[PDB]
Amino acid sequence: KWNKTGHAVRAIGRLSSLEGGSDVGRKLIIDQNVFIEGTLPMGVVRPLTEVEMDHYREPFLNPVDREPLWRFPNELPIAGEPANIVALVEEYMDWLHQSPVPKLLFWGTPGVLIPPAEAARLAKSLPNCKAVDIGPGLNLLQEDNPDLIGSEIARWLSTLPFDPHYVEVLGERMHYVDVGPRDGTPVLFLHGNPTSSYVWRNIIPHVAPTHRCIAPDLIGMGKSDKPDLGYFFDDHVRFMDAFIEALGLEEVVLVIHDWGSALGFHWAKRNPERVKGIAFMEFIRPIPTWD
Ligand SMILES: [Cl-]
Repeated sequence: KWNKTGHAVRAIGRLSSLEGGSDVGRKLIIDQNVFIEGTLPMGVVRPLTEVEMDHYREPFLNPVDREPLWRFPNELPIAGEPANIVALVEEYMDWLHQSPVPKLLFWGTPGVLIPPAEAARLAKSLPNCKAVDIGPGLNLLQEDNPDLIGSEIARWLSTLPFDPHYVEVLGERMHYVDVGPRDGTPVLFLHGNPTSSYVWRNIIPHVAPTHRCIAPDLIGMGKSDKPDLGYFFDDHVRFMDAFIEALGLEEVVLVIHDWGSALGFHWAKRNPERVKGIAFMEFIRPIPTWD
C-alpha cells in the first residue's frame, strides 16, 4: 500500500486526467509543489534537511517553472502509453541487451522504478554488467548511500559546492558541473526528475581525482534557463544532444539516473561507438501494466 502511494503520488497528474477525469493532479503538482514536497522526500529513505530541501526547492520556487515536474510523469512508459516513448525506450533496452559496453547497476530496497527483483534479473541478462546493492533506497539512491556509489564508480572506472560553468545550448544557457582532469575520457552525470546536478554532489568528489566529471542541469531545471516549453522528453533530447556537442565530447562514460537514464540510454543507442561505459540506477524501462 505505502509502496503504492509513492508511485501514485508521482503519477497523480496522469491518473487524475486519465482514470479520474480530473485536473486536481496538475493542481497539486503545479500549485502545491507536491512533486517537490512529496514525491522527492518519499524517494529517499533518510530524512532531508531543510538546507537540502531548499536546494531541491530552489529551481521551482515559482509555479510557472514547474512544467517539467508535471510533464515528466505524463511521459513515463506505462501500459504502452505514450506509444512514442514506449517504442523509444523499448528500442534502447534492446540495444542495451545486445551491447557489450561495460555496465554498472546500482539498486536499493525496495526501490521505486526498479524493484530489487527487477535489478537482479536485468543484471544477469545484460552483458558485462555488475550489480551493486546500496542497501536501503528508494529513487534517489545517491542521497541514501553516496559513499558506496561514489567509491564503486571510481573502482569501476579504474578497470576501464562546485563553481558554476555555463554553455549556450540552442539559444538557452545550461549550467553544469565540471571538475577533474582535462584529459582522458570524461564522465557525464545525468540527473532525473525532480532533481538537478545537486543529486550528484556527494558522488562527484569520489570520481574527481582521476576522471573529468560533467554534471549538467537539464533545461528548465536546476540553474539552467527555463523557457516556455512543454518540456516533453523530445525537448530534453534536443538540449542534451546539443549540450554534448557544445562541450566537444567525443567518447564518454555515462552515469545516469531516473529520466536522465532515458536520455543517456537514448543517446547511447544512437551513438554506441562513443560510449565507453554506463553506470545506471533507478532507470526508465517500459512498465507493462499499472498493476
Ligand atoms: Cl516522472
